Parts: sequence; structure tokens; C-alpha cells
Amino acid sequence: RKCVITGKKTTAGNNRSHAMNASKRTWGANLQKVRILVNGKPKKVYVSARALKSGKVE
Amino acid sequence: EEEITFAELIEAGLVGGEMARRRRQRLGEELKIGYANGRQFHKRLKVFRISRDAFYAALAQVMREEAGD
RNA sequence: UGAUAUUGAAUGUUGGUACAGCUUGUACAGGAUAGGUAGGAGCCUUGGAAACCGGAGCGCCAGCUUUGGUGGAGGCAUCGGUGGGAUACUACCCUGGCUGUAUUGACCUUCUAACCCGCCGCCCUUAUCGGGCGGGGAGACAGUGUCAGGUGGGCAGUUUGAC
RNA sequence: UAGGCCCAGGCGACUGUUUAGCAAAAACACAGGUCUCUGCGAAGCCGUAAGGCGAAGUAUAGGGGCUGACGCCUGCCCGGUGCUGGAAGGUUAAGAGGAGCGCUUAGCGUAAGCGAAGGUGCGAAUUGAAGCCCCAGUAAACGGCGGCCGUAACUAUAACGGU
RNA sequence: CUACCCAUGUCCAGGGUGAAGUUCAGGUAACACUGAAUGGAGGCCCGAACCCACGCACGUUGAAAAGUGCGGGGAUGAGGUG
Ligand SMILES: [Mg+2]
Ligand SMILES: [Mg+2]
Ligand SMILES: [Mg+2]
Ligand SMILES: [Mg+2]
Ligand SMILES: [Mg+2]
Ligand SMILES: [Mg+2]
Ligand SMILES: [Mg+2]
Ligand SMILES: [Mg+2]
Ligand SMILES: [Mg+2]
Ligand SMILES: [Mg+2]
Ligand SMILES: [Mg+2]
Ligand SMILES: [Mg+2]
Ligand SMILES: [Mg+2]
Ligand SMILES: [Mg+2]
Ligand SMILES: [Mg+2]
Ligand SMILES: [Mg+2]
Ligand SMILES: [Mg+2]
Ligand SMILES: [Mg+2]
Ligand SMILES: [Mg+2]
Ligand SMILES: [Mg+2]
Repeated sequence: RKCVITGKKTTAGNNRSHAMNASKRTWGANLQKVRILVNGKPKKVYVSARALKSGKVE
Repeated sequence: EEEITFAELIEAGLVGGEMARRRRQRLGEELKIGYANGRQFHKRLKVFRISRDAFYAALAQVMREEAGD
């Protein structure tokens, strides 16, 4: 699970409360699924919403 | 014997536009019979067999909430 | 449970953002209830004008050089303007207002290309997986990502004084 | 080789299951009863997700809670808590919205200070969901079924009247 | 090993009791029913194999790190077992 264009992933980090007591946690990447041309073949893959902002076709 | 007539729904202001759409969108749920069009609303009134007086009472009610009950 | 991205189109109702317009200056005062600084006398006559009321203007409505109507055929500047202006025009501008404009949002619908279908037909193929092409259903919702608020012994880490 | 029997009570209806190795039962289970959730990709459950069980079932079905054959029955209380439902109002985050105020310096400077643009901080009003505050129902839901004074035997049955 | 589940096999000497139904009769209004014959149901009865573990005694550096002896319970089923 990762964007096929920019290669974003999901990372790990803490999660603080009011009293700063830590605990593990994860950070998703806002991926979407769209039919897209790839290496001369159309396909539906994962791609981040940020990449979709500009400079891409569907 | 048709406790309510179609002309009653007509005069109630239940014909198209936006105000009448709000009228039905309110009245229906106030009677627990969901949404409909004019004819569909009349048919629902008929099938659930609801009494005229309660219909008028809810009518006045929703007009009051429209007028700020 | 909200905001925000994915996330589109057409409405309608809608609050405003500026454009465009003609506007009452009521002061207990000038014949008279004639703004703000103002150049200031020159204009108007077959704009039935000036006497004039309301219909741009306020209103217990009085009248206004603007103004559809009979109210008919000159005042103002110049005339005690009690005046906190003396006004041809108004070089510039404001309250009485809505329209078309640029709107922007918020609602209320509608639609269809997004996204979804443990629906159907055909193909890959001998396959209840999968995806490819058609149909259908829903549809900018839902699902998913980030942020926020509730609830939360369901599950964790701990405390519970001395004489 | 091969049933001691009878008369009374308590508990549990019955056959069954249970602490391998100190407890075999009155404990558990059960046929029946009742309450409640679930319109199908059902509810619930396992898994982070795919994927499954439920079920190749469809409310005469499935999950959960209490009670526990059969016969006679299950009284009063909705203030509190839980759950279900509703509207006038109050309170409430993130995000929008940014009034206004600081620091810095072109300039004026005159000696003190005032200080245009830009930058950089701080942020007013206005708006902003559920929940909570509130109201109604619900008890084979969690729960509750009193004190005083005067008045009737049997182990004072204080039954009965007044606060 | 033990707990529960899934697929596929297998084991239970012998004897009792006699449900439904059916057929006869009597019976009644036919019915209700009564009595015979047939029939062979059952988480039925008695009891070996098998499974379990209620009482007592013995053993307690044991024959055995949970047994033996004499009695006991279920034994066609919510069975036992490979
Ligand atoms: Mg991957
Ligand atoms: Mg740590
Ligand atoms: Mg949270
Ligand atoms: Mg704890
Ligand atoms: Mg520690
Ligand atoms: Mg001590
Ligand atoms: Mg028992
Ligand atoms: Mg027993
Ligand atoms: Mg034991
Ligand atoms: Mg015993
Ligand atoms: Mg024992
Ligand atoms: Mg039961
Ligand atoms: Mg299945
Ligand atoms: Mg019990
Ligand atoms: Mg009991
Ligand atoms: Mg009771
Ligand atoms: Mg038996
Ligand atoms: Mg045992
Ligand atoms: Mg023995
Ligand atoms: Mg027995």
C-alpha cells in the first residue's frame, strides 16, 4: 500500500495526552484509487491526493 | 369515504416550487409516512388511513414551527 | 458527531461585496419645514413651468429649483435666510431605495462524467476468485486520509500515611 | 452365581454434566416461559484489511439477558440511575472571521517624541455538531416497599385510628 | 496427555414391559368408551463386555508420582471408542 507516483507510505509516531504520556500511533497517507494509464497500459492503482492536485491525467 | 380529498392537499400549498417541497418534507415526517409527491402523498394518506383531525392538527403544528413555534 | 480533501454540473430561495440612478436636509425660522466647503449671476418662457400636492423624499404628510396628471404660462442668486448654508449650474460627496452587474457564502432541489455495487449478460477460461466490455441501481452521499469534541473498567500503568 | 423392606419430611421436576490427583451435590445443563435487538452486505462475532462464521439461512429465522417440567399465581412505586423519544431555550472543540493593539524604521524632527508603507507577533465581535442542562414513557430494566402518638389473644399476631 | 469441533469407520451377551396404529367384538346416536388379538415405541426396566468413580479397608522411603480388594452407577444413547 503506497502511492505509485510519489511513493508515500504510512509512518509511525507518538500520541501525546494532556499529561505528556506517550503511546505509539500511525499516520496514514490520503490515498485514492483511480483508473490511470501506466507504462502504456491502463490500470487502477493507489495515488495520493496531493499528486492529483495538478499535472496528471485519468 | 376519502376523509381527505386531493383539493385539500392542493389548497394546503403542496404543489411544486420550493415552499411546497418544504411543506411536504415537513408534513410527511410529522406524520411518519415519509416523503412523496402530491399524488403519492395522497395515496400514502389513503393507505395509512389517518384521520382528518390529526392531519389538520399536524398541519397547524408545522405552520407554527414555520411561523416560529 | 462536525470541519476539511477526494468532490462534479444546473437550479431556486437566499446575506453581503462594489458599480448605476434619481434623493427629505422639517430649524421654534426665509411668502416658506430651501445639505455639506463652495465659484456666484445667470439662466430658463409652445420642459400649458412660477400658485402647486403627492407619486423619486421624509410623513401626527407640512413641501421641496427633481418630479405623469387638471392644480396652467417665472423665480431663485439678489428680499429680517429665528437661519448652525441663502440653493442658476451644482466642479466633489452622504442617508429615501432596487435593479442588471462582479458576487460569495448558506440552505433547497435536480442531473451526470467522479467513487461504490457479496446485481445481470458476454470474454479472457475448462473457474461463484479477479478484471474487460455492455446493461442496471445508487450517487457527489457513502468509503478512506488529517484535525476536533463526546462517550468509553472494553483494555492498560499505577496510588491507597504514620503513631 | 442372583433385590433387605417399610413410614415420615427438606431440596431438586425428570435421563444427563462437573473440580484428571481431598468436594458428585441442593451446584451446571436441560424441555418450557419471558424481555430485548435484527429487513439482509441483517444484528453479533474473529481479523488492522482483504476473507469469513452467522447461512449456501430470511422475523414461525438469528443473537443476547433472566427464569427453569406440570397446577394455582406474579401485588404497589417512574422521585433516583439505565434505555427509548422530543422541542423552546442555555452551555460547549477543531475550523472560518478577522476589529484592534504591540515590536522594527522612511520621514518630521527640536530638544520628546510623533510617526507613512512593509515585515513580524498578539488576536476582538460574528459563526460553529453531537453530548450535557430540560421534558415524557418504561419495572419477569438497575432498584424500593417508612417514623411518631393513641388502640385487639395465643412465641405483644398490634390487627385498628390520628400526625 | 486433556477441552471442544470437523471427516470417515466400528462396538453394545441375554431377558423383560407392551405406546401409536390396525383388526375384531360389545358399546353408544355412530361417536365417548370397554374388552380381546395383532403391532413393537421408549433420552423405559434387570443385567455381562465396555465406560465411570459412591462407601470402606489396605498402601503412604508403595506392586503404583493416584493403585488394589469387596461392594456401587450407566449400560440404544445429550452413548463408548479407532
Ligand atoms: Mg503494497
Ligand atoms: Mg515509554
Ligand atoms: Mg478522539
Ligand atoms: Mg485496572
Ligand atoms: Mg513499573
Ligand atoms: Mg503501623
Ligand atoms: Mg437433579
Ligand atoms: Mg443422575
Ligand atoms: Mg477431586
Ligand atoms: Mg452424592
Ligand atoms: Mg469423589
Ligand atoms: Mg431456553
Ligand atoms: Mg459463507
Ligand atoms: Mg436458577
Ligand atoms: Mg427456583
Ligand atoms: Mg414483580
Ligand atoms: Mg435406559
Ligand atoms: Mg469424569
Ligand atoms: Mg470394582
Ligand atoms: Mg437406573
